[PDB]
Amino acid sequence: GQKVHPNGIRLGIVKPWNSTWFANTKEFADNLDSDFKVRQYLTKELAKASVSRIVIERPAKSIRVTIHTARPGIVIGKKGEDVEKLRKVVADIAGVPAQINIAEVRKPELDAKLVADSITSQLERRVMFRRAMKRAVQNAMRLGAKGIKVEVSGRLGGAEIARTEWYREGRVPLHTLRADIDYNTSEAHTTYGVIGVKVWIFKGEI
Amino acid sequence: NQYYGTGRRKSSAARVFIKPGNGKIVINQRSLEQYFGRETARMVVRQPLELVDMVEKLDLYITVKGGGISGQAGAIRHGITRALMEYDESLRSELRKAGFVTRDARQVERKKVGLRKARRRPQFSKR
Amino acid sequence: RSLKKGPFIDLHLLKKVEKAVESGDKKPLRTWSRRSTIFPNMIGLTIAVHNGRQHVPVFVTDEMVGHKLGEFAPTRTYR
Amino acid sequence: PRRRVIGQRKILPDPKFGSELLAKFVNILMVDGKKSTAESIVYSALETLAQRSGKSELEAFEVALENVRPTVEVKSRRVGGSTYQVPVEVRPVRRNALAMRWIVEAARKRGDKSMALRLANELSDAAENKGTAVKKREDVHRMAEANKAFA
Amino acid sequence: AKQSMKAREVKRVALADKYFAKRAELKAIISDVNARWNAVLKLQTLPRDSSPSRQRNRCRQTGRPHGFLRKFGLSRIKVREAAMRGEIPGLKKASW
Amino acid sequence: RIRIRLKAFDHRLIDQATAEIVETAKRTGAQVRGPIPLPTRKERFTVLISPHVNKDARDQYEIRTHLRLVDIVEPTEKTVDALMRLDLAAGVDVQISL
RNA sequence: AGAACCUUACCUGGUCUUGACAUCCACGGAAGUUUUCAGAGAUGAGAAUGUGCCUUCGGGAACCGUGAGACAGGUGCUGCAUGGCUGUCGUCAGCUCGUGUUGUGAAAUGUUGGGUUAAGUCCCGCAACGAGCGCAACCCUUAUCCUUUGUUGCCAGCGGUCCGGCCGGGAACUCAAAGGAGACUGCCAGUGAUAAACUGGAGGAAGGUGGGGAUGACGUCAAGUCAUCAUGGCCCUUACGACCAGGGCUACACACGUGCUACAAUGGCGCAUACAAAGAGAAGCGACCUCGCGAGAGCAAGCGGACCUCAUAAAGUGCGUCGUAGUCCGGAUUGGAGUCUGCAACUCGACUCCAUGAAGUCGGAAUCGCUAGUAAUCGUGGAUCAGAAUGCCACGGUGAAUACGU
Ligand SMILES: [Mg+2]
Ligand SMILES: [Mg+2]
Ligand SMILES: [Mg+2]
Ligand SMILES: [Mg+2]
Ligand SMILES: [Mg+2]
Ligand SMILES: [Mg+2]
Ligand SMILES: [Mg+2]
Ligand SMILES: [Mg+2]
Ligand SMILES: [Mg+2]
Repeated sequence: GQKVHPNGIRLGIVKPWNSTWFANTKEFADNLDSDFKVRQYLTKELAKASVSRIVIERPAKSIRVTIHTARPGIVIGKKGEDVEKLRKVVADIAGVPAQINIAEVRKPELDAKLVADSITSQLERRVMFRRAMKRAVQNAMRLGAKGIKVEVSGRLGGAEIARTEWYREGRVPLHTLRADIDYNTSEAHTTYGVIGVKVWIFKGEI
Repeated sequence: NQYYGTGRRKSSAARVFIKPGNGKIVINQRSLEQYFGRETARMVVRQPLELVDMVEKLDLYITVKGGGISGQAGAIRHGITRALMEYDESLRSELRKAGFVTRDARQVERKKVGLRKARRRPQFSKR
Repeated sequence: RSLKKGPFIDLHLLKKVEKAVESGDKKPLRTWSRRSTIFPNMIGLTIAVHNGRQHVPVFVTDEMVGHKLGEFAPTRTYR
Repeated sequence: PRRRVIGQRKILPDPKFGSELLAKFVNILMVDGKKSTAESIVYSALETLAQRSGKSELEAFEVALENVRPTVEVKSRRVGGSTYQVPVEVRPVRRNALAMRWIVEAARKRGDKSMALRLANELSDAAENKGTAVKKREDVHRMAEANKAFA
Repeated sequence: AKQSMKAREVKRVALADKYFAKRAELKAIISDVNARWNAVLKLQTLPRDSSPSRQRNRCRQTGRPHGFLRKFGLSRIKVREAAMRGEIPGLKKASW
Repeated sequence: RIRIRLKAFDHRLIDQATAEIVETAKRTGAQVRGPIPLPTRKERFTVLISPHVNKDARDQYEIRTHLRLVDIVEPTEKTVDALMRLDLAAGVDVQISL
């Protein structure tokens, strides 16, 4: 299948940023390397922490890294026990004096990456995909989310052939530019096959 | 007081002035015939001044930049019609029929991917 | 034509040419470098040029100074 | 052109003489979208026409063009497996359009020096008819009358 | 993308400062129409992998040697995957 | 003298950053001519949309670089205070040169 | 989005086997910066200096060397196991689900009709009533005006003038880009079931989705990509791995596609002369100046960029020459002699100089695209990149013909 990627198309219209930083073309290639390099360690450390997303930025020979999360307790911990260890290694990789922020995302079902990580983590547990997809659906209109849909791709119940079998409930306007569409792609690490997890979440009109 | 009118034609910005004096044409500190306008688009500058009682009516100073030959020529055509604000909204009503007040919305088309230039799809082998 | 001022050659092969003059010529030397050019001092000395299989015995002659070593070993075998 | 009927857009007239007929004529002669070099040939041909024949300026080419107007043309049917030619009355807008085309196409086949001269020689032999355009105008007419059956 | 070729690349890039850059001042000003001696041209027995325009300039994430833009420092496939996930600032669908 | 040239990528970010610098300067001081719009450089790239084959299908990209110029004509010792370090930088680059 | 080494996988040789790269154990050595001999190089074998931030003495973190097993490694196999992404039918207007009803049931109805539209667009009707995907709208750019702003941009009214916006100064305007207005069949006329809509006119810079782009439904072809990456299984594992030199990827009795340059007087050649936009630039673009016929070389300001640089845009136009020929048409091919990039131009380059001047004189059947700033033609720039575009992407100049019809 062929579609426009919901997150990228909505950058100009109704998303804030995945990167607010400015840089000149001389150091842009080396700066963009360090932004993906820090996330490789950070996503590994915040795998069990259930990270939604993080915003990289570098205000004039510095670095912030605004970290959102579903679970603020495991990220912060007691005082700055787990905060100082994260901030230390970011300064070493980036090669600059690093700060750190905190942010609690209320209603984790509303985020795409949190629901995508929730569904794909159950695939290693070896539960039925029909129920795993439906558990995301069952709490849709209860708290926020005016529309939502989920799609799985290949290896459905350990089958020999690759099926899709997507599911939808509510209004998911995919090509309406003004509409707020939250989306993120995820993949499974299961030893019986690779299952892709796509989830489209619609919050509101404006 | 001076009398102003802009006009343009295919990315060719012009600036027309009109005063009551002599009929000499000054364009970029140069004469009308010495602005090389011999072939097609020779009198498109004086196209909006065709159907008027003229004899030797007006001074004019015009300066145009951007585009080529006909782009700069057609900018002066539309530029003078806006500069008729000395005569105001009376004489424009007859000029509506000619369609020189109409700014032409036709612009050069962008180049497209998988096409040679904007429309031309490159040929392919048989069926 | 090429190489601008000065005839560019390899260092290791220049020592083999000086070996052939000082210590004297014995047999055709097996050289992998095709980059060097023939000189007057290389006249009357047996050399051998590699070309994807084995070194071909190329005999050096007075008028070969104008061309490179690589020209005299055809790489692609035909017929 | 199935649903959408056209607006028939009007080109601008000839800036020297004021003939809208010659504005279409210069466009047929034009190759590679060069209107400047096109009219230079056309004006050079028209000056030699009126000088040689000794007639007026505007009506020299008009009477020459009037002689090369086609009376009728045919249209290919392809309905029931057999190709039928049906004669139809050409419109005044299409009449001079095809006439101006066959003057340039007839002049293109000549072996003379300049495009101004060879086209002027075609205009010279339009009034009294020995040329290639006057041979080109009568082609469908020989097929016509026989094809009057289909109407 | 064959991690040995990236290991060969990391070697290739790491020799640019040592053998050349500093000591590549030889042949630039020295080998010129001055005052000849050919002993400066006999300094080219160096390892050669240090060469200033030797590297293919592979993509930093995967190691594809195709579609490498100097601006982003990534291959064409990784440009679309990155750009649609944001990350490059002020980047969106180009239409004019 | 007080020639300050900015850079920002977003279609509307610098418009609010170049607003706050104006009313801070002109209130206590005087003059302050205002923000010059300046021509936007647009670096247009094009890359292949498919990982294999497909010459006809591609994706186009652009990065608009919007510049601004402050131009304060009045160098007073009061207006230089409360200018530096109340910018609250949102990734907008600032430079102090002729 | 670019095979001269490298890239590069593949081949003939020369080599290494816990390996080039990563974790861990034991043991020694700071790492590293110096040089010489041998070899094509990978590399072994020496002579130097150095021996640095923690250490109740078993040691550390960086890195190097040796040895032992878990392993590392695979651009190898399978896109008839897959993820991700993509072509095409198609920017075609369709494709479905809740409840309800119909038939015993597959299914139907909704979404059968009557008008209308680019469109399942909208109206009326209906055993269906609603909802959702798609379409449209929202968006970027372009056509116009107003407000905000006046440097590096611009020069009217003023003067000072080396006749250069160049220098006060003036801020109008062009240009530039933040925020707004405006175009909604709404104002009017006619037709139409009085509704939708259609035709025409007025106003307006732009009238019936304004032009163009982004935007590609549910699914199909077990379509393409295990070779970008990720990844199931399978297989090699002192080798299908790894390092290095050279070679090949550029071959040649052939066939086809996609482009460029032509067969010329709407043109060639020479002199003179006028008008662009979009860009890119610090390991960079390179004035001005001098040298060379030239490609370029040396010297060498300025600008991280509305300033400075590439950049003297060409068609076109003003005179003259050529007057239908295989020619001052065309440039292939070959020889001699050069420059540039780089360790390196022989296989296997770009570009220049002199000379040579194949075929071809409008191309068989057949076949391809395009409906307006379009076809076509003439130039410029960028990405790739040390250095190789006639490809590709981006931009502008000149600028049509013909649409009766299905
Ligand atoms: Mg790997
Ligand atoms: Mg390379
Ligand atoms: Mg290779
Ligand atoms: Mg295949
Ligand atoms: Mg049905
Ligand atoms: Mg509908
Ligand atoms: Mg759309
Ligand atoms: Mg398939
Ligand atoms: Mg010739």
